[PDB]
Amino acid sequence: SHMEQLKHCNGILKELLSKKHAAYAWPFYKPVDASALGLHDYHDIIKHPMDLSTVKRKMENRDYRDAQEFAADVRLMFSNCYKYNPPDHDVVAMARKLQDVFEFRYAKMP
Ligand SMILES: CCNC(=O)c1cc2c(-c3cc(S(=O)(=O)CC)ccc3Oc3c(C)cccc3C)cn(C)c(=O)c2[nH]1
Repeated sequence: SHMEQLKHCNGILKELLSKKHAAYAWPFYKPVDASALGLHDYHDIIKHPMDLSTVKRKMENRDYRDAQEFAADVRLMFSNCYKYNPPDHDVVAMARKLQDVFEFRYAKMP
């Protein structure tokens, strides 16, 4: 059922924000601060920024109708990272590590 799916999505998000994954999850906790970092073209390349704090809000306020909507936002956050950055950048490697955690937990959802 849809409500059961979202309860499991809450657990996945809790796992992505947990201390065990912090070494690679931290660049995704908050929006990219393009202005402070001097990434002048970030909002030109990334039309729909996404981060775990936004996913946390949409989950708390029940803005996701189903698990697929939650998965779309999480994957959009990783896709933005792959889209913007060169493949050798440390953040791209951190995103792949966190995405392996998300994809595993999302696939194992009962
Ligand atoms: C081609 C150029 N790319 C970028 O400099 C770039 C930066 C980022 C960051 C990012 C956001 C912050 S923050 O201060 O905003 C909040 C924490 C701080 C560091 C960040 O990255 C770094 C990381 C993760 C490790 C070492 C060095 C840096 C600059 C996030 N994400 C998701 C990106 O895609 C992205 N790209």
